[PDB]
Amino acid sequence: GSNSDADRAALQKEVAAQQAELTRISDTTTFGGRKLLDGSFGTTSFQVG
Amino acid sequence: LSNQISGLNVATRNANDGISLAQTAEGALQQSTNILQRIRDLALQSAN
Repeated sequence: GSNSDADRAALQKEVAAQQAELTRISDTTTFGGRKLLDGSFGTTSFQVG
Repeated sequence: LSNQISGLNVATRNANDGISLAQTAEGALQQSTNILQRIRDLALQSAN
């Protein structure tokens, strides 16, 4: 309601926890020590022929 | 579609809070109308 919840500070803490959870989902994808979607992915190309 | 559904649901919730706030405001306004009509009675009685 743009004026009712004076705990927009708690809202900010919770959304900051949410974005930190996002950055953690970015990490912990260590499928071979070559982290897929976060960090620096070499943009490889799998040979099929 | 899921984004729109969730947005409309949280909008329903926020609108419910808004209707409740408006109901409190209208109750306070009705109270003030009663007080004002009472002042009017005391004023017309004060003609003496």
